[PDB]
Amino acid sequence: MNFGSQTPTIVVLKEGTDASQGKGQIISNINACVAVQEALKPTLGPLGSDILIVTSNQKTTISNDGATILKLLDVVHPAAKTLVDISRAQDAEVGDGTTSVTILAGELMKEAKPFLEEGISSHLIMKGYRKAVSLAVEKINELAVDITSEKSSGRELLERCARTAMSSKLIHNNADFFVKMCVDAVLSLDRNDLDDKLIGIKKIPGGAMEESLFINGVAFKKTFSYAGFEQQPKKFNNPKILSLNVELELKAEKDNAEVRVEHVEDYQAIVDAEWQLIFEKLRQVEETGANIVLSKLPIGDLATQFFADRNIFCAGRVSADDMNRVIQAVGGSIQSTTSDIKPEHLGTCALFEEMQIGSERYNLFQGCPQAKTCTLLLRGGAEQVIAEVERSLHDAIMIVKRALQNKLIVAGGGATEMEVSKCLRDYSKTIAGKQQMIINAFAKALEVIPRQLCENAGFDAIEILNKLRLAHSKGEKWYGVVFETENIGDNFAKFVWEPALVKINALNSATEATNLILSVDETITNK
Amino acid sequence: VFMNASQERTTGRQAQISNITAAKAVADVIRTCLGPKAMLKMLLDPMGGLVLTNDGHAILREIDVAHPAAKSMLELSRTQDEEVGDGTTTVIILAGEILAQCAPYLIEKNIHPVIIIQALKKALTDALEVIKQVSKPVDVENDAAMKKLIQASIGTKYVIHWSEKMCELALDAVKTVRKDFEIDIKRYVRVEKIPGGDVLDSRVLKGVLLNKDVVHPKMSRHIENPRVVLLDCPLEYKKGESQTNIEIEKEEDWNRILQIEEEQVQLMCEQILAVRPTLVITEKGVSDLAQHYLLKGGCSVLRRVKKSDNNRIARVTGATIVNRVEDLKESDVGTNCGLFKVEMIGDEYFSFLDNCKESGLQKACTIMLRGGSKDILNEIDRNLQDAMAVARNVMLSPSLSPGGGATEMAVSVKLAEKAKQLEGIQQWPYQAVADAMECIPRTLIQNAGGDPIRLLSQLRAKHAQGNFTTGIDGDKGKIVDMVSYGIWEPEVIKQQSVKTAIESACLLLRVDDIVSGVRK
Amino acid sequence: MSQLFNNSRSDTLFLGGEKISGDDIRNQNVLATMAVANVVKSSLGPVGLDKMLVDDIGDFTVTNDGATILSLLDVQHPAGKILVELAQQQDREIGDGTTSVVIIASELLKRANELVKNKIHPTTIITGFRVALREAIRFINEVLSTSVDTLGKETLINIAKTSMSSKIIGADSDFFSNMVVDALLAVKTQNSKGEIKYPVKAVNVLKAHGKSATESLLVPGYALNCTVASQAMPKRIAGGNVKIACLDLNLQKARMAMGVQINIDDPEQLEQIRKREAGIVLERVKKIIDAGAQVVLTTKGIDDLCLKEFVEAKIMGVRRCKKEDLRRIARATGATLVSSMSNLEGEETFESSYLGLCDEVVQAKFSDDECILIKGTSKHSSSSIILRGANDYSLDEMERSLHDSLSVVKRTLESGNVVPGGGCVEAALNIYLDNFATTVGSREQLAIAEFAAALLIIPKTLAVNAAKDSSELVAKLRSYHAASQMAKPEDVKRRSYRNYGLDLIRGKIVDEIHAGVLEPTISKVKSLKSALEACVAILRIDTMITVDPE
Amino acid sequence: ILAGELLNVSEKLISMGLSAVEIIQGYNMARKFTLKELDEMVVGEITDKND
Repeated sequence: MNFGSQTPTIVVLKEGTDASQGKGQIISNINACVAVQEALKPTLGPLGSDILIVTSNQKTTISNDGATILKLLDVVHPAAKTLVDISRAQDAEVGDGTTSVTILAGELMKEAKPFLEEGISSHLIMKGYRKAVSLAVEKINELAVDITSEKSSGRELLERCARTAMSSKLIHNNADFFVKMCVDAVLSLDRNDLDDKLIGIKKIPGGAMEESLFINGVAFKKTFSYAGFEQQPKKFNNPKILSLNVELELKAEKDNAEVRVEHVEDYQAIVDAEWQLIFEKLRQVEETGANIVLSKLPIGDLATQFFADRNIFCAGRVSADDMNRVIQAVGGSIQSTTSDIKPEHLGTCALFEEMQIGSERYNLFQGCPQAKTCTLLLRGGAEQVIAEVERSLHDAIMIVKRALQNKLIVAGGGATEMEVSKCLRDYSKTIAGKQQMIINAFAKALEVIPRQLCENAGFDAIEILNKLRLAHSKGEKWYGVVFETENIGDNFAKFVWEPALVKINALNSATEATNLILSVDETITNK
Repeated sequence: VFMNASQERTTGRQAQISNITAAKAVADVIRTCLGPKAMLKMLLDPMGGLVLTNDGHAILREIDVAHPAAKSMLELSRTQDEEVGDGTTTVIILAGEILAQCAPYLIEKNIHPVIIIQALKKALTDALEVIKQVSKPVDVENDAAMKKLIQASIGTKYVIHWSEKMCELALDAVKTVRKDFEIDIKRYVRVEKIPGGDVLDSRVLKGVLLNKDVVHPKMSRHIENPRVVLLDCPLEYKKGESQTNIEIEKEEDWNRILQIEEEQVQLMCEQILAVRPTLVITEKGVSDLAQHYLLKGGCSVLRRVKKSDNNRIARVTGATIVNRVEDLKESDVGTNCGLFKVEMIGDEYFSFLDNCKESGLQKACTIMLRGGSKDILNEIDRNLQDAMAVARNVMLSPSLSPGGGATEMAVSVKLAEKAKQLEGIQQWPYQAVADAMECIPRTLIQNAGGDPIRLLSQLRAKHAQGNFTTGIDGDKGKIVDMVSYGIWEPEVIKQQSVKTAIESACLLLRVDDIVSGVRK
Repeated sequence: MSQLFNNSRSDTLFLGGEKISGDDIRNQNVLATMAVANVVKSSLGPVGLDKMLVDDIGDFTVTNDGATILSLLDVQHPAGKILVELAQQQDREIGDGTTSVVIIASELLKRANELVKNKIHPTTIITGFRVALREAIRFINEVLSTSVDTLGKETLINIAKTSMSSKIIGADSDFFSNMVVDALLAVKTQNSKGEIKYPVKAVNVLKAHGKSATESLLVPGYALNCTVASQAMPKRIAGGNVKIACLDLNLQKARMAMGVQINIDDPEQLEQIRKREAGIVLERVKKIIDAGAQVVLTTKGIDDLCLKEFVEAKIMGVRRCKKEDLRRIARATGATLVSSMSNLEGEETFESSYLGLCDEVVQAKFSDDECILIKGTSKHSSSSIILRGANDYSLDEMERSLHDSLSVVKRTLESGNVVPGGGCVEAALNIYLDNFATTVGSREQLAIAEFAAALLIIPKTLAVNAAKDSSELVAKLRSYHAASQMAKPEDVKRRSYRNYGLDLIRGKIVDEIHAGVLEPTISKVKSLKSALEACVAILRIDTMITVDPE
Repeated sequence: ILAGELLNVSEKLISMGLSAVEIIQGYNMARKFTLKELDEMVVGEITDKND
């Protein structure tokens, strides 16, 4: 009945597919998250250390926060990708505490290790975390104090919150000059609409960081500078800024048009006709009195030759992201038809000057009180320092960006995690069940953030936590660790403040990331 | 890496599932080897021979099975053979079904194995009492009753056509070896085979059959009353433990060295002639010089004999093995030898020693077998070892158990009745034992070609009302009683089937993880 | 848990393998510890299950003992050999607690490694373990219970059933309980001027697979595994006062000393010299046969030359056997073992005092194997146990199952004080160390508090293998033990609790005294001391250095 | 899950010698009786489907 010889057994899954189930698969999934956490443990805290990572392309990238660190390395194991998603979600939504979210998400899996070794299955463990995360969020809202109750100034509110994100970066020593920049950057933007593309920082190799400047204008850099450049004055008083989406060229990007002329005399007309068509659009620009001409598409030679005698500056090949940043501060908006240009579409400014830095020339718009945009020009010795300060100011502007929408004063530096943990221990005493050990482990898992603060500072973490629990016995809030005085105390007197979106999203992301992997007892990988 | 470990570690419930599936495949091969209609299985050994038999013992022995759990089923074959020798196929089929039928759970119920093991120990105790109640004792001194008892294992073999002749060979072989309690052993039973001939012409002859012709032409091949004396020492000149290293100064000393070697062997021959033995058997080689002085006195010389045959010769003629020729006396000389003859067969010579048959040491006998080929001889020899082993159980254990699958089905009925009365958490493992006991009589129906649904349904109903002897008929596949069926089986065979199968199942249930290729 | 390996520095060079330092060594030590630990976690407790190991030759080994499992595992990790040799040290000395000491020492390394990252110094961690261990031993002496008002051997019967649990003999432990207790009491001897000691392995273990394990017969005497030299010898000796001759002298044709070279100038001397070679041996056997010895034991093989006189004299011959087995035969029957036959005088002689005495000597055939059963010894009693099973692999497990039961009963009669088993001590040592270190406090309080929770791995692992709820049983063990630690020794009640718990069969808290599960106090002590030295040696290692082989 | 257990409960049926022909007729007649009994057990009949 058989076909021939012997027939081997057919494996259900495809040959080469790795599949394992049971409690041993979850332990392997947790150890994958803990191993990733080991790299981000010393990075937590103002004294944290940077991580140097080189990819397969030999591209050097240095980032202190855990959001970019996980982007450089290519993650394979599925459970380790969960810590990458919470880092990118925390970065896009807020951008602060991306490292602390990974520390909390991995610590919940670490505290669940002795629970999985027992007879408790992972389904009952997730129930304690889902119940404790709901009460932990309500505690943060109760500890938030409105800033308008004291009737303080709105400018000084954004300054103290910005200096907090400057910690752990290279700005901590230079924060005096640098904080005064980003605070003035968010005030230029509209309070109703805040944009991260308008605050985009250009990378300028060379220079010093303290030599940076902040001006409400923008800089479109340069591309070619065709014939007629360097003769035009680079310093203007009150120029009229004009922008054009139409390309100025002589038969370049236009589609091929077959021209058939049956006469010799008629051939002389079509030659001079192209000269009249190009100079017609150029003449209509001079009639408006625009001293600055910008375009997204390249600029022809005859164009720059026309504006060379009139001193009008013209620079093309500007990116669309830069032009959309220019149209906001210049008032009226791009008109791609030269005959449809109207006087109210032109821009202005108090001063215009083009200066060269790092062997590169930049056109700087100055004296724009009505400008709703801003620019940031950063310098430095290494090119990696520039990328670090840019990402440092990026997360710093997000602090004052989210603060204008909702103003809430929340403790930071280990002060919030210790206060919420004690409120959970008093609630766990009345449970009298399996959740009693889970909530106590959840409150103990929240202490991991103050751990790396003292460990990276050189002081012992055992004596500090003992002084906290004795101090937190009586009613206290904002009480936390202070690195400068070496003694733990009230952080409210230290003026260090943090937004509420950092602590609320950190508890919800760590619980969501922990319950996702613990609910998977088997991993199947094909190919 | 760490130590020698990991690779693919099988853990959880799939480790026990792999142990159940692999052990179940062992009984599926010999599943057709049970019953009188059972087929045959041809085995191919790496040595180049051939093994064709229906006995699950020889089938599972030569087959090489590589697996941690499946090899434990291979060891159960020698458990039934060495202790009894009958029922090797039944134990493997039963033990293979018990593991599957008694423990499908932990795939579903998630019942702990030890909890099931505690129920298997109580099920084994109750199963022994049921067998003792359905067992009717039989007289061991009845020759007509022993003939139908030996035919039990014969009905499933190829010798059933000769069963009328086969029971004559098995009854006289066990009765002769039996010594008066009544302990016998097969080490004295000779398996020697004769190629060719007619099976009806084969008969058990007392004495030892030697393959060696007489050494000298003048040696008498016909003796009325042979007198046998066994010698372990060779008739040649013994060199000694230490070198002699004779220093010969004069030429007359060297000739005396070779002259004594003739006289020294002659001195050992003169001491043998004191008892004038008609037949002299030497364990080692013999010189051509010693045979002359033995021929002058009437002694007979033979080829060197293995140690195994020397013990059987001493039992037949009552002789005592005498190593020292000087200590040889008339008391150790064997007597009462019926006939000494040599018959011509093309392959080899054959020497016959007959016993005068007329308490003392147990007598020895050889079983002559005339087959159709060399492989047929090996099949009947395995059939005789299975048939003669049945007579050993009835003599030591006069109790007689029901056969034809009636023993296993009678236990399954009693286990189902006590399963509802026990209740508790052990009711499922205890009731599942009865489902594994009814698989053995179910195999008899599948091999006969009947419907197991309708036959086993009426078998359980007629078992309570009718009698405990009701069983499945092998040939007709009908419902018959073992009283009118005329064939029965000893209880020792049924007791070894229940005990070995249950005790082996408890070993495989305790397996947690499996790691292969650790080290040697 | 180690990723990216380590960057090799060119400024640091050493011959052989690379040198790894920092927290990576302690992370690999725990990783190598949990590898051998997870193997014995599933084999612990009556609800536990053993594992199988393949020898690559097709043969396997099924045993519940953690010592044999770790012995078959050759660990290439340097710190991994400590836990392997710890199990071989555990069963050799005490003979019990082999699986527990591996799991206890594993949790000590897992918790201490987490404490090293807490920045507390390892020596302070080690100091916390040693101070807590000194007080834990004092608590063991307070919970000791001396056997009193017990009927017969029930004290040793209930304790022997504890070691029989978790093994294949656990279901048959009811029948095997009386065989183990009576085995060590028959070999009872006297030494050290009044001190009672027992031999190890003195009880012979014979393997015959057949019938059932519950039918295993207990022979009132020693049994020796050997085959008879000549099949014409009687296998049963009738009559009492059977004389047994224990001899190390073989009877064979022997060569003269290699320093001798025989040179003869006459051919006539070849007859007497060759005959005398066999005649010298005849003088030794002749005086033994005339003494009436029924059974003659011999350490070395005997040629058929001297086996002829044994048949005529109806004397049973014996061939090569284990040397240690023939010693206890002569001591039991009264015979004196003779390495070389000689007398104070220059003439050979044989004295009747060298012959043993017993009731009978019989050879019984179990399956196809034949062994001698010596019953009714005279001078000293003896015993033997013939194990029966379905296959030889089950008999290999029953041997280690029987050998472990002999070591527990051996330590039971040496110290009358016993402690309750089944996770009762591990649960009692937890709360006793919880109130401890609260007075000293300071930094050492954290290291001592983790040592108390480290002993909780034993009771929690037992509930996992039972497919039951562990948190329900652990919460009960902490409920009864905690509140009763402060009790004052009057008004009773109180301490009547805390002495029992963690029953895996019924999943309920029941009294261990009525249950019968008990453990000797010797198995509890020296188990934490050996586990401490295994933890201290591994914890103190900052850097591992591997040298490539030449 | 249901289709996988229907093949698991058939393990005992085939082991007893029941042919696969009569097994198909057993599930077909049992499936028709199952669908007819599901209507009488419905207490949740609702005509709203709006609120």
